[PDB]
Amino acid sequence: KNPKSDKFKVKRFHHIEFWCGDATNVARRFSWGLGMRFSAKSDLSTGNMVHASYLLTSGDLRFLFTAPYSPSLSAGEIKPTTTASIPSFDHGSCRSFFSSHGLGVRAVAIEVEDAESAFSISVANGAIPSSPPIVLNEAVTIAEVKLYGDVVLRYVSYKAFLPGFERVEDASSFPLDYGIRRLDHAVGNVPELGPALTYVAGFTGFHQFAEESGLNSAVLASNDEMVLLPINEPVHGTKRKSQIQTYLEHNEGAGLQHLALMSEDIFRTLREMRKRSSIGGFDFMPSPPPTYYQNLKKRVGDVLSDDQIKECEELGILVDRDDQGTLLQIFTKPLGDRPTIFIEIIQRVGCMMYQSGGCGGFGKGNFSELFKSIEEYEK
Amino acid sequence: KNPKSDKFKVKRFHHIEFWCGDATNVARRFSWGLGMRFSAKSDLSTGNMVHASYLLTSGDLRFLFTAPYSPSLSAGEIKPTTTASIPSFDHGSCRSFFSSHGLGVRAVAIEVEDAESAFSISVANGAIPSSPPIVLNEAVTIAEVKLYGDVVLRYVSYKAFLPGFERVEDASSFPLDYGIRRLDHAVGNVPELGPALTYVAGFTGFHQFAEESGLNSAVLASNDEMVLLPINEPVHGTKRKSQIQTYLEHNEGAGLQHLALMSEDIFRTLREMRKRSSIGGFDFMPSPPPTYYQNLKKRVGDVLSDDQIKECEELGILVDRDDQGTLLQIFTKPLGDRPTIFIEIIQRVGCMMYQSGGCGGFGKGNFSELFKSIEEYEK
Ligand SMILES: Cc1cc2c(=O)n(-c3ccc(F)cc3)c(=O)n(C)c2cc1C(=O)C1=C(O)CCCC1=O
Ligand SMILES: Cc1cc2c(=O)n(-c3ccc(F)cc3)c(=O)n(C)c2cc1C(=O)C1=C(O)CCCC1=O
Ligand SMILES: [Co+2]
Ligand SMILES: [Co+2]
Repeated sequence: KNPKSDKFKVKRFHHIEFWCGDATNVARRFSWGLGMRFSAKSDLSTGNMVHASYLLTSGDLRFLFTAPYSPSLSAGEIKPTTTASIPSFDHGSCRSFFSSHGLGVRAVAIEVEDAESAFSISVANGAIPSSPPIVLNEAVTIAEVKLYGDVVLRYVSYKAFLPGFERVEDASSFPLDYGIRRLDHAVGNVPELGPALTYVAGFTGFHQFAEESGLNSAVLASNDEMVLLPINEPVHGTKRKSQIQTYLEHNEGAGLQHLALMSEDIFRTLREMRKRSSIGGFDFMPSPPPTYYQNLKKRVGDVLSDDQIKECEELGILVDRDDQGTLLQIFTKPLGDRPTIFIEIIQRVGCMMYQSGGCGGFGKGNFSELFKSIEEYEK
Repeated sequence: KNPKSDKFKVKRFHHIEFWCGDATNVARRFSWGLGMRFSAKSDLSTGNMVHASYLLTSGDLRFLFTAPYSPSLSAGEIKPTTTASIPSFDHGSCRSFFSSHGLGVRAVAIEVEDAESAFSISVANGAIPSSPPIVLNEAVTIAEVKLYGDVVLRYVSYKAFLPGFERVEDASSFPLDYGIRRLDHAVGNVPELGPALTYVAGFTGFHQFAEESGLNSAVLASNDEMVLLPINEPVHGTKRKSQIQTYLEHNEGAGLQHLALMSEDIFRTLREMRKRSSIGGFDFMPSPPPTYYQNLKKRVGDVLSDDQIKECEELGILVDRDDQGTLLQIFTKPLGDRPTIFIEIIQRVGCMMYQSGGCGGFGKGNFSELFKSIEEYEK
């Protein structure tokens, strides 16, 4: 059931912003590890005396990495005279965020028809304002409201990346590409799911998307179900400690848990990322036992050939299936020092009309399947 | 003239410690960019609830990257009960360092015969204590005194990496190597060179090493001149703004300016690093005009073949010459967001007896040679 109750016009995911202590080193690591090109910058070289911001792109996926400079460089400025290209930036907020959470997502940005209205309607419907709407060079409007923890939902709208960002030199811009194409979903961890759901669905009008693991969760979705925002809470007293609870302890509270990036060819993406795991890229979760792949034929054998199923086994890919489509997925190890944020790589097969959002779900059944497999392997 | 006045027995450079906000991402970037292997770790997986520390090695070069966890993880601990593997670590000092300076070197560590005596003699001769000597598992003693700004000189001594560090899994440890072999010199920037020299030479007994640019500098050296510690100060009012002054402004004061890493084959090192500049590695300074290489034959043509001189031209290598030997050198762009710390790659040819320290100097003459070349090119 989809009541299409969005209180304002939402388009797609626009970008994800990481708050860092050094944006250069994180962005270069992410670029090599994920195969994303350097596409725009705003920093001292572009006249920004406030923050350094570097944008990586792959397909429609946009990752932004921002860190503060010394406040001394901009001590003479006032908000009207700021050289910051993202006017919601604040030195103190950014330093406080990174010392509290470490490396993590500050902003989940969605493109909307009108960011001023989206902000107004949101706040009128209970959203906690974070940064009021501001118009950038009469071209782009940006506004922010609180989402969960210290994460904000950022609204972006264009009359016709951002003003004040320059295209970097293509000599500096090597055309890496491992097949990642867009952001599929962005997941939050909270201590209590009920209040978090009521709050976010309350101000967006997003609807609940049709669905012994250590969590309960629910998925909020926009009208066409292309903006997908799941939220998790821990379940306590399960002998095996909830991953959600471990997140909350190491992150100092609620925050973004994982980003799921859609690949146009998950096999090529994972070959390319795994080649780089030990030379600056990303590590992946432990592979499941071969039993899991020995039971895969009896479940998705009509969707994937036996060549592709053993190709899943080499790479550690998981497969799950809803009633409309099939989901191929895998998880990275945490992206930084803390066991908090990680990345999921996915590919969806089915639900063609274009592909409808959420085709195959989010891997729900792989919990019971992996537990059972573990037991079958030991035997 | 070498009076050999060291007030305690110094051996070699032992390691350089970077204080980061996220040690994982900086260490992975540095590993790929410089060709350094992951060799030891101390973090949650080794029981360290205080800081995450990752060691990279290439030849005898040891780069350590450390970041704090949430203080909440170790709130029950006291210094006697700490799980930190580096007992001088302090959450507040580290957060204050990185928010003040950004990514940079916290510790220049030298191996000494006896770290407790080195600390005592140093302090008795004017050094400002930073962390008193502490014995680690009856095996290693470590002590720290202030060097300049928020950089410390760390003394390390072994009765027979550090206790509490584990060797990482060789699956995780890819044997990268681009030819870097050891730390040659570590350079500080201060506002006033005189007081900085008097202070450091005062407590070490290091002696001044035999020597319109925007700086004055001087080099302190241990008895055998293998530990080399140059220091720079700005010269003001030169039309072209002093790089030392730009450093001091963006770094919020004194600190480490550059690390010079010796390569056993600078041509292979720079080929390998330049291949990776645009895919997560390090960028290099702008190349000099071909005029500079057109004047190189008339200066070092007896040391390098005309094939090797044009090989310098491809790679942007600089060449300078003292009276004892020749110096091949090149500089990276700054390592992080701020125009502060950078790296120099070097190779020294001459002064064999082993190679004596400082053979060829530090590139003194390349200042006038590059200015003149610039003028000859324009013509
Ligand atoms: C957060 C998460 C954890 C696991 C997980 O922990 N395991 C898992 C691994 C290893 C074992 F041994 C057992 C279970 C999984 O298989 N999957 C498929 C998982 C999927 C997700 C996930 O992507 C997600 C949610 O579940 C609810 C909100 C929507 C969403 O995006
Ligand atoms: C800090 C530094 C700057 C430059 C420099 O700025 N230039 C330079 C580039 C480009 C132009 F256009 C003009 C000069 C150089 O050539 N060299 C060779 C340089 C060498 C050093 C250096 O390594 C050093 C010192 O000079 C004194 C203390 C010992 C030490 O290690
Ligand atoms: Co997911
Ligand atoms: Co140097």
